[PDB]
Order: sequence, then C-alpha cells, then structure tokens
Amino acid sequence: PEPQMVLSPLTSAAIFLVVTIDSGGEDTVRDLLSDVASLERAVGFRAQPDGRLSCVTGIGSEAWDRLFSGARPAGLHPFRELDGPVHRAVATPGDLLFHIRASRLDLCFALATEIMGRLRGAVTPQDEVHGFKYFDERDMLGFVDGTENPTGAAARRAVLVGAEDPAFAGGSYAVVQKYLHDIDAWEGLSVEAQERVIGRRKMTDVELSDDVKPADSHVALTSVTGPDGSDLEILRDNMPFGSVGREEFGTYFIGYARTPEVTETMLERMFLGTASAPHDRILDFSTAVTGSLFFTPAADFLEDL
Amino acid sequence: EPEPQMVLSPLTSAAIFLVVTIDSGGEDTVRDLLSDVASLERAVGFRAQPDGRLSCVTGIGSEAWDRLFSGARPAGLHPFRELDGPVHRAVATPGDLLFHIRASRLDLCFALATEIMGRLRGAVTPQDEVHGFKYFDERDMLGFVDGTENPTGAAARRAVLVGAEDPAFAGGSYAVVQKYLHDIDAWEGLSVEAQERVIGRRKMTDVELSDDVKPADSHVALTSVTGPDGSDLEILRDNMPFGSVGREEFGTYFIGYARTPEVTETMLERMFLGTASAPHDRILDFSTAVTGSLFFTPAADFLEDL
Amino acid sequence: EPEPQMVLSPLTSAAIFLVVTIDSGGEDTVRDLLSDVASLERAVGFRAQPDGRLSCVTGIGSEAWDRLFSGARPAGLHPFRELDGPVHRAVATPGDLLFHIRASRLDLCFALATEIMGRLRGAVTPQDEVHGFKYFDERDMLGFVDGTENPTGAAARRAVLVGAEDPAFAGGSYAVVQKYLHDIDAWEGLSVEAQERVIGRRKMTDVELSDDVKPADSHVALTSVTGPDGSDLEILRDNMPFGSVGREEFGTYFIGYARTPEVTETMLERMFLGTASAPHDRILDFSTAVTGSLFFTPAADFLEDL
Amino acid sequence: EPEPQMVLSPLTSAAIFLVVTIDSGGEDTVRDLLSDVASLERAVGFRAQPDGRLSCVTGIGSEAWDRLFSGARPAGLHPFRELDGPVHRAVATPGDLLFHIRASRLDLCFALATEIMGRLRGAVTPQDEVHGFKYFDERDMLGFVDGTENPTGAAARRAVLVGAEDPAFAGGSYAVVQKYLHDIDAWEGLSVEAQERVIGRRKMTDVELSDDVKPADSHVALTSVTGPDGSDLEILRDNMPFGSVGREEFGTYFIGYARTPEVTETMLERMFLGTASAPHDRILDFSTAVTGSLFFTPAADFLED
Amino acid sequence: EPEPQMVLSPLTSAAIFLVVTIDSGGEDTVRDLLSDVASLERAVGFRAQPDGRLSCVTGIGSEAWDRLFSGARPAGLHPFRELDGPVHRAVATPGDLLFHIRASRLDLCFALATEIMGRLRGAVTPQDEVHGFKYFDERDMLGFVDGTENPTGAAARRAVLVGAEDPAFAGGSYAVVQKYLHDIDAWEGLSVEAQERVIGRRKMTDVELSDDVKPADSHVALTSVTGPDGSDLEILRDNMPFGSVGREEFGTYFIGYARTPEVTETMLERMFLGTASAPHDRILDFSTAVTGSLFFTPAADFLEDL
Amino acid sequence: EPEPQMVLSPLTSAAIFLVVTIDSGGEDTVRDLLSDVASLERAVGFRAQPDGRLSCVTGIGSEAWDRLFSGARPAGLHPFRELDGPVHRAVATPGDLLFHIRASRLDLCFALATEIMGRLRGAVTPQDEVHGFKYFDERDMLGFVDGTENPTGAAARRAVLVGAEDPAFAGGSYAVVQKYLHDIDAWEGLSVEAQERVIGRRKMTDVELSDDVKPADSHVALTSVTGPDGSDLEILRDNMPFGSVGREEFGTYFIGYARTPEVTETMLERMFLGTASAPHDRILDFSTAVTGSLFFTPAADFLEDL
Ligand code: HEM
Ligand code: HEM
Ligand code: HEM
Ligand code: HEM
Ligand SMILES: [Mg+2]
Ligand SMILES: [Mg+2]
Ligand SMILES: [O]
Ligand SMILES: [O]
Repeated sequence: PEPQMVLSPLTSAAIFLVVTIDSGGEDTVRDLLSDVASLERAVGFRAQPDGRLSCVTGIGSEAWDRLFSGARPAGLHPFRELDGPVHRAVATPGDLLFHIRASRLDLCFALATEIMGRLRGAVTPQDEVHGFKYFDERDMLGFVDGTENPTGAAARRAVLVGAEDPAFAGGSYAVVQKYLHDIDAWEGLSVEAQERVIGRRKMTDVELSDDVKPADSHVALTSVTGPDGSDLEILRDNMPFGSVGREEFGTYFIGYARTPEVTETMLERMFLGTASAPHDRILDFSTAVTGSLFFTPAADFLEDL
Repeated sequence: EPEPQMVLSPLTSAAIFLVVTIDSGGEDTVRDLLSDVASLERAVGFRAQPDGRLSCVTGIGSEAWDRLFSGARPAGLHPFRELDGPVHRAVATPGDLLFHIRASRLDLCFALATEIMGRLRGAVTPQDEVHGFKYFDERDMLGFVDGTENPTGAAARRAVLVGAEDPAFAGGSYAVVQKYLHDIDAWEGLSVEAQERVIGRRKMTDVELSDDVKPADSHVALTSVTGPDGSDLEILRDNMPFGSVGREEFGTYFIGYARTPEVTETMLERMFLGTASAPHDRILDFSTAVTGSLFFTPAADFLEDL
Repeated sequence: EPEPQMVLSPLTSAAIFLVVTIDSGGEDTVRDLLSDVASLERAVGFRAQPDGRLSCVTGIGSEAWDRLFSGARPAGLHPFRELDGPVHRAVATPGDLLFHIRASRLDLCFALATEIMGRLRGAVTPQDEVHGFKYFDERDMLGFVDGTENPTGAAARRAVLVGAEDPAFAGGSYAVVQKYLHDIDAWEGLSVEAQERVIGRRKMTDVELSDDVKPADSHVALTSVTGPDGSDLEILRDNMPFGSVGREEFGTYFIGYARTPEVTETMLERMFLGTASAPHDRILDFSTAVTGSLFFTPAADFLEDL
Repeated sequence: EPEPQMVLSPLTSAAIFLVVTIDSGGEDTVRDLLSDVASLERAVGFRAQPDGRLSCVTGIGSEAWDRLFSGARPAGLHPFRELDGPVHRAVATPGDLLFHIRASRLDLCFALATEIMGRLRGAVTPQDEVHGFKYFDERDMLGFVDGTENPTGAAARRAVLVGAEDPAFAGGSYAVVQKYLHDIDAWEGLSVEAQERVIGRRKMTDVELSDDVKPADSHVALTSVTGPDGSDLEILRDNMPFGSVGREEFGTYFIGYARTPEVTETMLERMFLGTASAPHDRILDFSTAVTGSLFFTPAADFLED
Repeated sequence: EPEPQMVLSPLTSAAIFLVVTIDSGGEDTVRDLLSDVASLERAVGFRAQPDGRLSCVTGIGSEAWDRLFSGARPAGLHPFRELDGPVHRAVATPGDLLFHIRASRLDLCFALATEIMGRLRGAVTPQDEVHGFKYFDERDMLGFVDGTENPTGAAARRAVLVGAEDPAFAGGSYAVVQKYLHDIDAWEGLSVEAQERVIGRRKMTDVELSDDVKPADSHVALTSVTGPDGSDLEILRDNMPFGSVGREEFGTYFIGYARTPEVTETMLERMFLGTASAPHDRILDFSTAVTGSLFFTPAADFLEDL
Repeated sequence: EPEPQMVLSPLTSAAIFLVVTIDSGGEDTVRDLLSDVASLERAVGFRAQPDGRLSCVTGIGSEAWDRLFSGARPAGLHPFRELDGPVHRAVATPGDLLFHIRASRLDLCFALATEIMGRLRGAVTPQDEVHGFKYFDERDMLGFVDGTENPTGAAARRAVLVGAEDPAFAGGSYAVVQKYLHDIDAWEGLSVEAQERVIGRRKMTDVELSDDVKPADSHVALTSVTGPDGSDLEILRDNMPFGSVGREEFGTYFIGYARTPEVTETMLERMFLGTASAPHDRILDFSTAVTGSLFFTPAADFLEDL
C-alpha cells in the first residue's frame, strides 16, 4: 500500500487549506479525491526535479462518516479541546485538509487553485495559510525548527499506520494548530531566558544538557518515552506565516503520527502540565486559534473511488 | 555624484508592497526611519548575500512631502489623478509612504518589513500590504509572460531616473501603484486566440502580434506611446501576482517607475479613457483597479541626510 | 537483484541516440566494447559529478543477438513489426545496436559517443545519429509537456524490468525506437483548443481533458490500455526533440521501454491501425515515423561478463 | 549614443551559427526581419531568465550591405580575403547574413533560430548551420582550455567596438568566422608534451609556456601581435566544438570579433602564410578551414531602424 | 538494516579527519560523547539543509575498543599491521578514535569538529588533524581523477557493511587511514605518458589503459584483486588532497572502508610487498605514508545506546 | 582608472593569505613573477568560470619596494607601526610581499598559491600562510556577522583606490593585515547581551545598537571616524576565520584596504591606545594580534609593465 507524500523533502513554501463540506457536497468531494494525485502531477511535472510539489489530503472524523461507509480508521475522532488552568487548546471546524508543499509558492498556489476550482460550490473555506521558511530553518521565535524530527526508517515507523489497523495501513494522522505569537513579550526576554523556554541554544541549536534544561521547557515536555522505554516520535513541518500590517506573527503547526495518542499525549503535557511543570512555557508566548485532526489515507484508498 | 535607490533591480521572485499613511504627530518618527532604512536593508540582507538580492525602494507621496520636508518639491509630484472613463475607473486611494521590498525569497522581504514597521508603529497606519510571488516562467495571473518589453541597461537608466530637468532631485524616480483584481472565470471562458487579441502577443511563445493583426484596443497597442519627437516613451514595470484561493482573489500588483509621471499618466489615460479608434484597453474588462497612488522615490543620499 | 542498466534515469536535458549495424567480421570487436561500456560511462562521467548525470543504455537487436551470443534468447526479442495501416505506416529499419546516451549537457553525451564509436570503427555502419534537446519546461516539438504520466519509483521498476517470467534475463528491458518528423506548418494552423483535442491534455496547464470530453482518437485515449489484470499497462518514455532549421526538419525521437514488447506493440497497433471507435491516433496526422527498431537492453552484469 | 549588440556575452555553453545568402528579391523580407530580431530575442529569451542567457548577434557581409542599404558603408567592411599559403589555405565561402545565437541551453538557441528562419523562408538560402557545445571545463575539441586570454571589461570594449574612428557605425564590430575540421587521429598520436608545443600552453593547467621554451610556430606565438606602439592587438573569440560521431566530423567553429578586421586578418596571415621564424601555425597541421566569411555586426539601434 | 553511519555519503568537497588518543581516565567522557555524536551532527547540520550535507563517521580502534566496551569485539578488529617491504614501509601510528567529518563546505566540518573536541577537552590527545578539499574535477594532488571505480548503490552496500557474518555488528564497517605526502618535484619530472604508466589510467580522459599496455606494477593493476569467489573485491575510498604551500607539503589522505579489513590489507600487501611480477606499487615511488591506523565504525544504533 | 587589481572582489567563501620575505639574490625572480601573476590568475581561474571567482591581489612592503624598484615611492608607504598601548599591543612582523588569494572554493586558491610559490622557490622565505573559510551566514569566529557596513559601489572605489592625490600610483591601494587569535572560552562566558555591548550590534539580527545605548568602548564606536567634512572615513574589510581544533586555535585574519593608510592607522590607534572616553576597544580583550604588516597593492598596469 503506497502512502501519500507524508515524508517529504525539506520544502521552503506551503499552503495549508482547511475546508468544510457543504450539504450536498459529498459527491463533488469524492470525485476530487480520486483526481488529486493526477492534478499534483499535472501542475508539478513541468517543474521537476527542483519543484518538489506534493499535496497531502486529510479527512476529518465527521466528514469521514458522511463520505464513506463501513469500517473507519481506529483512531479517528474530532480534535479534543484541552481546558488547562491557564492555556486552552480550542477545536475548530475542518472536514478536509490540503497540505500543499513545494520549493516555490507558485506551484503551491497553482495546485490549490485547481483543487478549489473543482470544489467551488461544494465546500466553504475555513482557513488558508501561506507559509514560508525563514532563513536557516528558523521559526518566528528565532529558533531552528525541525532538528529532532525522525528521519528515514524511524520516520516511516513513527508516522505510517501498520499491522495495528491493517485495513488502513499506509495512512497517517495529522494534527493542525495555528498559533499566534506575542512577539513583544518574547523579545523582552534575554536570549538565555528564551533558551530556557525552548530547551536548546538559540544560535547553535545545541540541546541544553539534562542538568540545566528546565522541566517546563518545550523540549522537556514534548519528549515522551513509551512503556518499553523507546522514544515516541512525531513528524512535524511547522511553517511561519504572518502579516506585518496586522502585527500577526505565527507558526502553523502540523504533526503527523501513526496514532493520535502520541500527538495527544504531547499536547496534554503542554497544556495541562505534569507533576513537575504547570504547562509548556512556549504557550506563555503562543496562542492556538485553530485545532483539527485529520486522517490522511494511503494513496491507493483515494485512487479507488 | 548621486546614488539612486535600487529602482533597477535584477529579477526577484518575491516582493512585499507596503503602503501606509502618516498619522498626525508621526512626522519625526518617520524622518528618523527614512535616514536609517538603507542601514536596515544591509542589516537584514548582508548575511544572505549574494543570492538574497534584498532591496527596499522608499517612496513619498505629494501631501506627505509637504508635511515632512520644506524647500523644493520634485517638479512632477502630485496626488494620483482619478480617471473616470465611460466604463472603467482608476480610483485614487490614500498613501503617504511606499515600501517596495524585493528579494529572491519572501523571508528576507518579511524580515525587513518587520523591522521598518517596528520603528514606525504608533506613527503610521497600514493601508495596503501585498505579498507577491513570481508565477512560473515570468507569467502573470492571466497566463501571459509579464515584463518582456521592459527597458534594460542604459535605456532603463534614461527612462526612469530624474536628471538635468530637475537637478536638485536627480537620481529619483516616480512610482505609480495600482492593485488589480482579475475576473478569472470570465477570462478562462475566452479562447486562447481571443486572449491574445486582448493582450497583443502570443500566449505560449510571447511573440508580439504583427501590425497586420494587432487590435487597436489591445493592451500592447494602447500602452505603446511615441512622444512628440518620434522616440518611444518607456516605463519600468515590476508587476507581481498575488492572491488567495479561498477568497477567490487573483491579482496583479502593478508598479511602474518613470522619470516623469506624465509618461505613466498618458498610458493610463489611453487605457481608461480611450483613443479615437479604441474605447478602452480590453484588459480592463477582466481587471479592476482597487487602489491607486503616486510616489516620488528620492535618491539614496537624499534619505541618508536627515 | 542483478544490477539493471540506467533505464530509469533522472530527468536529463540532452541525449544522443546512436543506431548501428554490425559489419561482417565485427562481432569480436563489438563483444569487447560491450564488456567495457560501463567503465567508459564512468570514465567520461565521474569527473563531472554530480550535475552531469551521464548514462548509456546499450541495446541489442534480434538478429544481432544470435550473431553475438549463444544460449538462451530473451523471451520477447524479435524484429520490429511493420504496421501497414489504412492511412499511416510504422516502418522497420535496420539496427543491430542501440546506444541511448543521456546527460544534463550535450558535450558529455558526445564525449561518451566518441569513445564508443572509437572502439567500433571498422566493425559497424552507422544507421542513425540524433542529438536531442529538451525544451526548457519539459515541452516537445508540438509545444506540449511530454513525460507527465510516465510511471515512477516502484511502479516504474514493475513496468520496465524483466523479472521472474524470464529469469535468466531479469533486470533487462525492451526498447522500441522510432524517429518522427513533424509537419509544423500544419500543426501551427490549428487552434490551441484543436491541438488539445489531438493530444488529450490542456496545452498551458497540462491537465488531462476529462473522460466526457476527450476524443477517442486523441493520443492519450489510444495509448491508455488496460490489461487482463484490470490495472493499466504502462511504458517508460523519454522522447526528445531534435531538428535542423536550415533543412526544415522538426522531430520527436520516441523511445519507449517496457518489461515485454507486447505492451509497446499494442499501443502501436492502436495508434496505427485504429480501434472500433477510432480510425487512428490523430497525432499521426502531424507526425511521420521514418525509422523503427526494437532492442533488448540486458542487465548491466550480463554485459560486464564477456 | 549607441547600444551595441550582445557581442560581449557571458560564458555560454551552447550556440547556433547560421549563415545564409539572400536570394534575388529577398531584400525587403530581410530588412523587415532585421528590424525585429531584437524583439524576437526578447520574446524567446525573457521567460527563461535568468539562467537562459539567450542572445543573438546579427551580421551583414560586404556584398549584401550594398544590396540592403545605401549611404555610408562601414570603413572596414570587405569580402573575406582567401589566403593561399605554401602549405595551408584559408578559403572564402559565400555568406550574406550571420546569426550568432548563444545561450546556456541548445533549445533556446533552436527556438530563436526557428523564429528567425520562419520569417525568412522563401527569401534566403542556408549556407551553413552548426550546433555548438562547450565541453564542461571550457575545453575544445583538441582538449585545451579555449578562451583564457580573451580580453574582458573595458579592454574588451576597446578591442571589439567601433568608436570615433568611424563614428557613423560606433557600437558595431567585425566578425570573422571559419569552420575548422580536425584530424583527431593524427592529434591523438602526439604526446601531451608535443601538443603543448603546438598550442603554446600546458594542457592540464593551462599555464602559458615560458618565452624561452615556447616554439615560434606555436599557435599562441603566432596569434600574439603587437601594434606600432608595442601594445598587444586583441580580439574576442568564442570558439565552439561541434561534430558528428557517425560521420567522424570533429570540428571547431572559430568566431572572432574585433573593432577592425585588420587585426584578425593579420593574425590569419601569420598563421597561414608564416613569418621569418615560422613556416605556418602548427595547429593547421591538424585543422582544415572549410568556410571563411567576414561580417559587420551593427549597433543594435542601427537595426531598430 | 540496523541504521549504519553515513559511510556512503554523497560527494562532498570538504573534510576534516581528526585522530585522537584516549588519555587514561578519559573513558567515561568518551562514552558520553559517543552517545551524543549523532545529535551534535544534527544540531550543527540541520540548519544548513539541504546543501550542507554534513556527516560524521566515528571509528574506534582495537585497543580503545577493549578499554571502552563490555561485550564482544567485532570479528575483524585488530591494530593496523606494519608492512616492512624491501623498499617501502607502511607505518602504524597511534589512534583510538577517528572522526571523519564531511560536508559541502569546510565551515560546517569545523563547527562540528569544534563541538566534538569541546566535549572531549581534557580526556583525549590530538594525534592528527587534516583539512581536506576536493579539486574542482575530482582530481588528486598527482593530477589524476580519484574515485572513478568506487562501487555504487547496492554494490557499495555489499562491499562496505558488515552483514550476517558478524550479526551483533551488522551495519558497521572497517576504515583504514593513511596520510600520504607526495614528492611533487619528482612526479612532475615524469612525462604524462610515464605518469599514466604509474597509475594505469589516462590522465586527461580517465580511461583505463588497455590490458595489453597496463603495467603490472601500476597502481590500478596492484589494487585490482579477485577473491577466492571468481569476482572482484572492492573497497570504498574517499581520498582527499591536503597541504601547505609554504611548507611544500602536498598530500593525499587515504581512507578506505570495507566490510572486513582482509580486503584492504590484501591491497596494501600487494602495494608494499609486491607480487610475482611487480616489486611494489609504483605510486609509492612518489608517495610516503606517515600515518596508518585501522578503526571499526559501528552502526548508528550501537552508539545511540551507551 | 588605470585598471586596479581585484581589490573590490565579490563575496568569496575561501581565501589563502601568503606573506613572504625576499631572500638576498631573490629580487629578479620576484620581479619576473610580478609581471606574470595576472596571467597565472587567469590560467588557474578561467576553466572554473563563472562559479570560481578566483582573484589574487599582490602587495609590496616599504623595505621591499626600495629593493625592487627605483623611481617614485607611493606617498603613503611605510613599515607597519607598532602600537604599545597601556594594556594591548599591535606588533609589527616582517613581510615583503602579500598574496591575498580569494575564490569560491579553497582548491582554486591552493592551485594559484602553488603556482606562485613554485616560481618563487629559493628566492623567498614564507612567514605566514593562512587558509580562511567563511561561516555560512557571513559570521566570524565570535559568532557575529562580519562585513555589513563595508562600502559598496562608487563609495567603495572612493574609499580604497589611490587617485589624483598621488597620480603616479592611481589605481593602487594600501592593505593592512593582522592575524588575531581569540580567547573563545572567555568570550563564550559572556551573555549574548554582553557580547553585543562589545561589538556594538545585535548578534542574531545584525542591527546596530542605537546611539543612546552603544558603549564608547565598543568596536563599532571606536572604528567609526569622521573626516574634516563630517563624512565617515571608510575602509574595505574582508576578514576571514581560520583555525585548528586540535591546537585550540580560533582566529580572525584581518585585512583592510584604504586609499591612504592614515585612515586604517587612526582606527588602530583608537582601538589599541584608547581615547579620552574609551580605554581601548573591548574586542581586544578577547583577541590577540600576532602579526602586523602594511603593503601597497599597485594598479595591475604597474605590474604588467616590468
Ligand atoms: C507553538 C508553536 C511551536 C513552536 C514555535 C515550536 C518550536 C519548536 C522548536 C524550536 C523545537 C526545537 C527544535 C526541533 O527539534 O524541532 C521544537 C521541538 C519539538 N516540538 Fe515544538 N513547537 C511548537 C508547537 C509544538 C506542538 C503543538 C507540539 C506537539 C504536539 C510540538 C512538538 C515538538 C516535538 C515532539 C519536538 C522535538 C522534541 C525532542 O527533542 O525530542 N511542538 N519545537
Ligand atoms: C509522435 C511523437 C510523440 C509525441 C510528440 C508524443 C507526445 C505525448 C504527449 C504530449 C503525451 C501526454 C503527456 C505525457 O503523459 O507524456 C504523451 C503521452 C503518452 N504517449 Fe506519446 N507521443 C509520441 C509518440 C508515442 C508513441 C509512438 C507511443 C507508444 C508507442 C506513445 C505513448 C504514450 C503514452 C503511453 C502516453 C501516456 C498515456 C496515459 O496517459 O496513461 N507516444 N505522448
Ligand atoms: C597515495 C595514495 C593514493 C593515491 C594518490 C591514489 C590514487 C588513485 C587513483 C588516481 C585511482 C584511479 C581512479 C580511481 O578508480 O579512483 C585509484 C584507484 C584505486 N586505488 Fe588508489 N590511490 C592511493 C592509495 C590507495 C591505497 C593505499 C589503496 C588501498 C589500500 C588504494 C586503492 C585503490 C583502489 C581499489 C582503486 C581502484 C582500482 C580498480 O578496480 O580500478 N589506493 N587510486
Ligand atoms: C579581531 C579582529 C576583528 C573582528 C573579529 C572584527 C569584527 C567586526 C564586526 C563583527 C563588525 C560589525 C559588522 C561590520 O560592519 O563588519 C566590525 C565592524 C568594523 N570593523 Fe572590525 N573586527 C576586527 C578587527 C578590526 C580592525 C583591526 C579594524 C580596523 C583597523 C576593524 C574595522 C572595522 C570597521 C571600520 C567597522 C565598521 C564601522 C562602521 O560600522 O560604520 N575591525 N568588525
Ligand atoms: Mg504586540
Ligand atoms: Mg581590562
Ligand atoms: O514543534
Ligand atoms: O572588521
């Protein structure tokens, strides 16, 4: 079973499109899903091999039940809201996700145009973010973002559904959150204080050692080991976005994993805290304004419709 | 002696256009920023040399000029003139400062825009912010190659930079901006041959239609002007696509630089008001202007001294 | 595995196709060159890593096979079969050896071709030499993107490489070549919408025309065949433009690789002989085949051991 | 005043040389094409920026100049003069127009050549068409780096562009072309040391042989000329390999630009006819000229009218 | 797989080779660093993706192995064995740890080397540090292309990586290093043809000399070994030039990886000790080895768990 | 101009600095080499155009100028002056000739350096040889962006090239070199905020600290000097990191070019001797100068003519 392009090369541009399916829109949607791979080739092939255009399509829980019948992915549910003492992770509507990536924005925009052209009148846009790599893989807080992502076989094993849910092997679960940062507040910290929030050094991206890294740093709370001692990992492809006029500086978070349990555990630790940590310090400078969960099927599941 | 801003830029694949108004009381903050904007361009850009190709051209409008400076005004500076054609209208919208930021990548544009606006918050109000990108092989949203007949090298220097005619402001230029939104559904209902008739060139190969066959209300026909002496009058354009798929906005951000606005304004009159043989530029049947402003972009040394 | 030749190449922008026949007495010289051709590919190409992307696929025809080797023949190897259609003909021309040389620049191709022909001088007679070049947006001589639907990765391995069905020759492939000359004047008299109807895809955007609108005598319609499996039958193509402006020759060099010739031969029957609903492939109204040959491209290890 | 044609071009790895004669009656068609060839160059080349580096230099021969124009002639314009040397001969062959088309890739060259010949069909007859390719380390067909001592910047402007000495035609240049075919088997039978003695420079490192060991009949010896005041007389060359393996043609297409043909012609006389010290240029013992033509390449403004 | 280190790297144009010994008492510090060396490679290299191509391969010597680790030893690990030939000698020099750091640019190599040595200061003593750079056409200091016949893809995986013959260490490899200094004055007194006879390949075109002309004491002749197997025994080399023009040092840093040291050691014996028809490798008449060590480069996973 | 040497070079990422003394008897060898150094630069560089960007700038010291040439001296040419400050000292070390070799890759640098020193064998004695590499965002060894405020374009020509003040030597420049070694352990114990106060710019963003917070003893404060008119006096710098990890050498090789050495010497006096308001440049608390020389780099025409 061929997976979608969840494991992509590093790409410098992305469009994230989240839509809801209008009443009556189900058939239009199904026809599009069966064509999305061929549109990806048509737009992408003439810019090979530099273009690295790919589109990962995801389907939400309530939408899955309107479109298909029979067996469902084992872990597919609506994003679970987290009501922490201080910080909250909201859930927002989203039936379909298009995660469109390439080495240039225009390829992204051309593919998005074709997809929404086929869907006009069946869907309603909920979110559209045009993302860009910032410098040397930095995010909007000025830290390198991506460094501890798994690679190669460790990545395939962390992100692709296997034997545990055989009918959906080759699929993945994507969680999306749009975050806005309070840059004024962040920039009032010293660099050393910022490093204590993230858990790594700013200029060199070296992890802080275990004897200085705080329990409420981001890296501390998103490190999770499983009952057998192995690391529980996700694949992230966070993108900066913003608008200077509106003072909007953002990180669009997207995390892929073989089951939503992994991602959800990390989220609980960040928002709700642990025995030793009230919450992830990064949330004192970052507000989530969207939250959705999607299942990204194997490519063959979409071809056969 | 005088160093121009980077009006004549290499081809760049990302741009930010920022148009603001100066609030009451903001003038001093703005003047400090103008004198530092070249420094900020170096601070952001130098670490990404030589690939980055970051430049910022700063432009000042007619009313803002009188609030900011006294003494001489550049000879051609006035407010953008609204054009009320029989069918199509070129609006004038508010604009005191233009920052036309270009680079080979968006992040550098954004980083410089962030630094500029960081110094100016409290003193200005944003009116328009567009993030532009190059689309394929220099194509615009209508699917045609865009820029082909721009002047280059010495001809560009001569068409764009103020010289002896206004010696206090030699090295400056005049910029006209209009944000255009396209009706892509209408446009895509035309055959390719019909689209070529609107533009005046071939779509795939970008070869100009012969005199034999080019309509008089084609875009290329209307924007070709020879001056009293018989030589052509040229501008320098760096149009950028922009858009949002969910809102159905597909746009062209027009910016044209010229040594005097009279050239740009004549082209605009022809397009909106027509000629004896052409009611209006057919491109306007698929393109609506929603902003319009005119700025003077001084020589770099003018700004350095404040 | 055994190591296949570089049938599955990265995208390359230049090629040389060489077709020769083996003269009387030439077999020994040929067999020496075959055993060294991989090391000549590395000699010429290694110093130009990693941009060079130079490869050479060597193929052997049916008659030549029996002069060169004894023991088993590959299952599918036979002379190219002439197709005498009502209107269009697929001709057969002589060819014992194919060198399909690809790289990112012509000079590398030429350098390797020079070395190969150097070793063969006086053993072979050239029948065809074509210097091909890809247009800058993967377009062909007709102006359409060419390559889009080729299979990739595991699907390509499955469609192209001989496997368990003929185990002594696993890792090999079958190559069909035809040189096509186009009538560019005729083709350029069609509208874009008409040309799209001949091909089956949009010219500018390369999106496939939908099933409800794509004519049955369009190229894409006729070269889509499903097997008994239900699954599509695929080939791997690497068509290359060529020509000469002084002689008015504008051409497409077709080369198609498949795990058995039955796939390629079916497509050719459909194009040249037609189906229940289509007289012939409309592309042949603008394209004439003037060569036709079929080769087996053995696994690299087969050649190394001689 | 005058914008020259793109005589001083960036390094380009591909070229098409097209030489045609103007048929009886063809003069008007030619004139119309000349006035448009700059705009064809932009049409084909602009969309391939900035990599494409497409340019076309157009040149006109002496007899054709008389058919096309009246009024002033360029001072230096005359038909190529045959050299009948004791051993080697430089032939003169017909040609009224030259298109010297250059780019980073052959297809751009071909696209522009196609447009040009399309407009000239029926008015001209092709005499020569060569598709050139530079080897990857600026080597020529003989394996030597080719172009090392070309002038650059202001030295090149001084050497190639007509100035105040012929002010009606300032910004123009004179092009000489010769197609050479090589005897590769003879050449490859020389040791490297013997080859270096023919050329005048070291083969692998491209360092010039010192004055005390460079032969008098080496190529570099004979093509170094000083003028009355003792300064070097210089040309700009853009020699391209070409060939066909099937027909055993291995060639160098010579093109030299100079502000007057006297410089190029003197170098040619030294090569073909000899000096007191040297019977002839040793490179001609491996190279035969099979065309020879001379053209004036006007300032681009001259063609715009 | 277990995950190997990046033994099979893309082509890289810079390297640092660092050889250190472990001071007594330093073993715990070293074990900590080995468990973090992969994360340091990512911290330094991630921000420079994808062009940076920084990798670090870490190798452990025989005696160090015994001081550092509990369990079983790799089967092939021993001290480098001195070779005392009639004319030329391969010396064995001290080395407990090898860091073979490669990238597209020296700065990344240096930055990683700095971080590694930062953690080791006080626990190790530097024995050798070489900053290598590739000549622009993959040439070495003798002017010959270097790397041409290395194995590729699956053939490389098979020649370099320990498999089920030593299953606890599958995914490891064995590295041999020797620093060579050349007598450039002597070498440059040879004609090109005589140099070609020492190496066994053509200097300009890198084509192998034919079997009837290639000397038996040529480098290529001596380092071509067939196994008991019938077939070729291969190693993977990544030789780097280095030097200092003031000191007249012009060098080649030899590094060879193999799945067992037997292969590399055979080649070395042939070079230094000779064969029936060759006294020794002629290259050694212009090259003096001044270091020599052997290391085991474990699988990535082995190091992660310490 | 007469044609200057390549003092104004593009950004390059590698360099070799070679400083030598002329031995007795060496004068004529040196003179021959000077007249050929441009042609060596082309021989090594041409075949790697235009990616290579190889240049060599050749400079001559005061004492050596008198040995080599008769006739006029450059007005500004004198031995580097030692500065014996209360705390820090700028040493003067011997040097007759400087070769400042720059390119995009080290191997081109090394190849040209090899040719130059090969011609000078036996006539000169090497005093200093440094191989420099740029860190990947134009950062130096202290982690700051280095080069931001260098002049460009006509401002650079005006700052660095001799003109009509010394018309015989128009086109020349004056280069000062100093090799510095850094105390990295001390530097890394400062907070980033404290480092910024040493340099005078922000570390991450490279923005200049504002006049109200920048300390008087910061590097930027002390190296800003205004001339009689109130304009900035500028130099052109191309500082290069270098180092050796095993020897714990981390260095900055300083090279500054100016039209007269008075400008560079003023800056050095301020840094090392201090002013009324600054004891000395705080960068010297982390940087020790171990060489110091001054050279005149003539116009290229001057070297051709002999
Ligand atoms: C709010 C915006 C976010 C920002 C700006 C951000 C930023 C960062 C940065 C700079 C790192 C260190 C470098 C790296 O390894 O990539 C990192 C690591 C990580 N983040 Fe986040 N992050 C955000 C949200 C999240 C969320 C919501 C999750 C999980 C649900 C998450 C999971 C991770 C994980 C798993 C790691 C790697 C930890 C390890 O070293 O083992 N991040 N993030
Ligand atoms: C006469 C010159 C030829 C030209 C100029 C040409 C051009 C094209 C073009 C433009 C496409 C559509 C884009 C793509 O998927 O590549 C295409 C598709 C194809 N062509 Fe051709 N073609 C030629 C001859 C042939 C021949 C002789 C064959 C088979 C023997 C063939 C087999 C195919 C196949 C199999 C496809 C893709 C079908 C699918 O869409 O699933 N072509 N060709
Ligand atoms: C001074 C040291 C060395 C230099 C300058 C050098 C240079 C070269 C050159 C120029 C080639 C031919 C091109 C190629 O295939 O890469 C080559 C091949 C080779 N060298 Fe070396 N080499 C050196 C040391 C060694 C050593 C010490 C070994 C073995 C322990 C070795 C093993 C080989 C092998 C296996 C080949 C490939 C032979 C084949 O199958 O063609 N080299 N070397
Ligand atoms: C250890 C030696 C050095 C280091 C690591 C160093 C580093 C730097 C850095 C980081 C900057 C700020 C960015 C820039 O504009 O380049 C700078 C500026 C500067 N440095 Fe240095 N520097 C060194 C030595 C010197 C010396 C010895 C001089 C003068 C003789 C000098 C002259 C300058 C000048 C003129 C500026 C720019 C001032 C203006 O900002 O308008 N540097 N240096
Ligand atoms: Mg705020
Ligand atoms: Mg002190
Ligand atoms: O993250
Ligand atoms: O500096």
